[PDB]
Order: sequence, then structure tokens, then C-alpha cells
Amino acid sequence: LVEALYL
Amino acid sequence: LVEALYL
Amino acid sequence: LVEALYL
Amino acid sequence: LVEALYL
Repeated sequence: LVEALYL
Repeated sequence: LVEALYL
Repeated sequence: LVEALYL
Repeated sequence: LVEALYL
């Protein structure tokens, strides 16, 4: 499981 | 499972 | 901005 | 900004 946010 | 957001 | 995962 | 994971 991966939850990833890139900004 | 992957939830990914790129901006 | 919200990134949310519920399981 | 919120990144949230619930399991």
C-alpha cells in the first residue's frame, strides 16, 4: 500500500 | 494498492 | 487540497 | 493541505 502526493 | 497525486 | 484513503 | 490514510 502506497499513498503518495507530489507537488 | 496505490493512491497517487502529482501536480 | 486533500488526498484521502479509507479502508 | 491534508494527506490522510485510515485503515
